[PDB]
Amino acid sequence: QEQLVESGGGVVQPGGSLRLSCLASGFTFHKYGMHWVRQAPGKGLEWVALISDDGMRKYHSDSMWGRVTISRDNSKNTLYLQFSSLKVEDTAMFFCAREAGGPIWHDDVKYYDFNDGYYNYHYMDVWGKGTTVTVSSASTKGPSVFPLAPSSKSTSGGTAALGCLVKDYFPEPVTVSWNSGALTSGVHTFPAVLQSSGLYSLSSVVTVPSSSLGTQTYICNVNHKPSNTKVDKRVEPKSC
Amino acid sequence: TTFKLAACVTLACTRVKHCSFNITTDVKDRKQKVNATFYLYRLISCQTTTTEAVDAATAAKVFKQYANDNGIDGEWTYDDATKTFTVT
Amino acid sequence: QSALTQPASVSGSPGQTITISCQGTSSDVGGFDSVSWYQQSPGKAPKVMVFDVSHRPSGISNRFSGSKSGNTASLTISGLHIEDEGDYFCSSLTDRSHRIFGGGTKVTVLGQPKAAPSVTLFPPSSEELQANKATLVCLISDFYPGAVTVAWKADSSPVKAGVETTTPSKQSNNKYAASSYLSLTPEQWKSHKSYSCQVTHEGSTVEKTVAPTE
Ligand SMILES: *[C@@H]1O[C@H](CO)[C@@H](O[C@@H]2O[C@H](CO)[C@@H](O[C@@H]3O[C@H](CO[C@H]4O[C@H](CO[C@H]5O[C@H](CO)[C@@H](O)[C@H](O)[C@@H]5O)[C@@H](O)[C@H](O[C@H]5O[C@H](CO)[C@@H](O)[C@H](O)[C@@H]5O)[C@@H]4O)[C@@H](O)[C@H](O[C@H]4O[C@H](CO)[C@@H](O)[C@H](O)[C@@H]4O[C@@H]4O[C@H](CO)[C@@H](O[C@@H]5O[C@H](CO[C@]6(C(=O)O)C[C@H](O)[C@@H](NC(C)=O)[C@H]([C@H](O)[C@H](O)CO)O6)[C@H](O)[C@H](O)[C@H]5O)[C@H](O)[C@H]4NC(C)=O)[C@@H]3O)[C@H](O)[C@H]2NC(C)=O)[C@H](O)[C@H]1NC(C)=O
Ligand SMILES: *[C@@H]1O[C@H](CO)[C@@H](O[C@@H]2O[C@H](CO)[C@@H](O[C@@H]3O[C@H](CO[C@H]4O[C@H](CO[C@H]5O[C@H](CO)[C@@H](O)[C@H](O)[C@@H]5O)[C@@H](O)[C@H](O[C@H]5O[C@H](CO)[C@@H](O)[C@H](O)[C@@H]5O)[C@@H]4O)[C@@H](O)[C@H](O[C@H]4O[C@H](CO)[C@@H](O)[C@H](O)[C@@H]4O)[C@@H]3O)[C@H](O)[C@H]2NC(C)=O)[C@H](O)[C@H]1NC(C)=O
Repeated sequence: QEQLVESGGGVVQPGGSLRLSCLASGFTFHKYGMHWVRQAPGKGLEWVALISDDGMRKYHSDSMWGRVTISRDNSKNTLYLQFSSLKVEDTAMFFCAREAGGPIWHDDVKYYDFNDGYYNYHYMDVWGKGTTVTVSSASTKGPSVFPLAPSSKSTSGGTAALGCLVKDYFPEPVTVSWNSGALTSGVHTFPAVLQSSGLYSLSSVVTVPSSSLGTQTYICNVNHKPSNTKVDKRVEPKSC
Repeated sequence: TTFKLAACVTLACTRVKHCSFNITTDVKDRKQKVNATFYLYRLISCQTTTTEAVDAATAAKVFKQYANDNGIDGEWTYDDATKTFTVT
Repeated sequence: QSALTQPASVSGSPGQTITISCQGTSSDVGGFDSVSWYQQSPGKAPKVMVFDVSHRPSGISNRFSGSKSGNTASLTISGLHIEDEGDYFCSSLTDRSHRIFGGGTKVTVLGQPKAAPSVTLFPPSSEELQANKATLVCLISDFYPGAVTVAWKADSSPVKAGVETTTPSKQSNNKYAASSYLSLTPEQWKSHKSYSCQVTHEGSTVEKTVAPTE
């Protein structure tokens, strides 16, 4: 029942420090090397560090060297990752993964490494759920909501698109609804995008019939609990 | 009639010489790498014994029923001139 | 430290054969027979599909196979099932005993008609302008498969800075939508004659334009 469970993830400020941990079970921990792999929001997997079964040999990627230290405590089946001098850019999901390994077979005889240790098989055969690390300079702050006046969507077919621009808030999340949830059809709220300020912004749009404009009211309800902000913005057609 | 058996293992080295090799560690089927030194080139270490028999069959037996009583196996070379078998 | 190179996106019908390549160097992919491929399903953790170039772990379907040549490796899935959908990452041992992953490939198992994206470009709202700010919003919607690249232009010139784009996400009608933003100062906005949002989907481009006018 090989299982890995990371924890310790959270918000830190750039230049600061933080320690992650990975609790292992379902296998003999001290017989296997262990990896850390990160995945930045919407980006790919990136190898961070590897530590040998006995914790005497460590390896860190060139891109994070100086900001990470891998370690382990085999007496309590735990893998650690110590951060320092963190960069805003280091924001990512961090995964705990096991290095596959064992003996090397030549004929019917199993060959083990020094101290009867496993050789590496050079692939990761067990992974954890991952824990999120957020590096930000931002203080908790409420959003500014601007309207995106309706604009022709379907050239023909008689549809327009309008929405709300919710910008510069921290931390996540923000909830958005239309006409107090009475309007659901054609509604879509996009994931949040992170600016270099460390603040979040998102958009919520809805597709509606061009014919209904001027006779139908459209209000978005933005609510940011972290700052106890609630805002309702009327989105209406613009003049010129 | 008495024949010979050379049992050999592989070695790698480099006064002081450093070397490493694989060895049986409790069980025939399991080996493990090990370091050793004294006070880079391939090498071979050999121990020799001689069980007495009558033909090159019974010898082949006792020499296989000895690699049995130990974690020995591998390739077997035979020089008739010196009646020498060589496991490795 | 630069990732292995993979195609951003590929797709095929159920039962179709497809291949993903993994370009590397003699210090990694071309230096060892230690290339592994991982699949990442939405929500789930990564999972090995192939290791040592062309070997499969117990449980993996024979549909998956890999090969290598020089500094490039490849994963082939001969007969897509719906559960093959997800992101795929190649990985290689390095000559420094590190690991390096590829940039990742989005694999779509076509389950509905392909659709080109409809693009709506919103000019800066009057309210935001009064607040001394300016954001151009490019709404990209109703496209399939769910993979696009976006590019902004001020007049004829391309624009790199001040851009931020979301990862495509599924709508309630099972097509994909995405959003792109361009930040400007109220002056830049009124300095150029127009701005443009260019979206590329399955190799085909769709563009919208807006000009400072009232
Ligand atoms: C048994 O016996 C044996 C023998 O004796 C052993 O083993 C051993 O061990 C030892 C130790 O322990 C070691 O030593 C080492 O060495 C090295 C070198 O070497 C190499 O090369 C070689 C070559 O040779 C030659 O010759 C020969 C003949 O004779 C031939 O063969 C060849 O070819 C040539 O010609 C070799 O030999 C080797 O090999 C090996 O290995 C491999 C792999 O790799 C394999 O394949 C093989 O098989 C083998 O095994 C090798 O290769 C050197 O280099 C080193 O040095 C270092 O260290 C030290 C200490 O220890 C010191 O002192 C010095 O100083 C150095 O330091 C360094 O420094 C630098 C600067 O300059 C730096 O850099 C940096 O880095 C950073 C990062 O950091 C790191 C991370 O990542 O974090 C840290 C960590 O810690 C690490 N780790 C390790 C593990 O290492 C890492 C790594 O390094 C990386 O990652 C890699 O990739 O990192 C950044 O990056 C920056 O940027 C930079 O700058 C660094 O850091 C440092 N390091 C440290 C560590 O500290 C040494 O000396 C040797 O090698 C061995 N040998 C052998 C044979 O092996 C054993 O032990 C025994 N056993 C028993 C158990 O008993
Ligand atoms: C005692 O037993 C041990 C174990 O059997 C034995 O160690 C072997 O020694 C031989 C001879 O020196 C080594 O042969 C060399 O191999 C070099 C390349 O090694 C790399 O690639 C290996 C192959 O990997 C493939 O297959 C394996 C499964 O077998 C798989 O996991 C891989 O993913 C891949 O598919 C690989 O096993 C090996 O792994 C070691 O190193 C990695 C780090 O790189 C580490 O993570 C592992 O844990 C492990 O330590 C390694 O990655 C090869 O370049 C070299 O070629 C030289 O010689 C040829 C001529 O033959 C020249 O033409 C050429 O220019 C080179 O000079 C050579 O073939 C073999 O790699 C060792 N095996 C192991 C497990 O380390 C000892 O020799 C035994 N001792 C004695 C004295 O008997």
